[PDB]
Amino acid sequence: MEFVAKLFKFFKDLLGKFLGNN
Repeated sequence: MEFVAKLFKFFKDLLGKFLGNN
């Protein structure tokens, strides 16, 4: 299944902003 491939990846963009986008 490829349901999280986009879901889990979407949230990663929200966290990445705090995790470090440099």
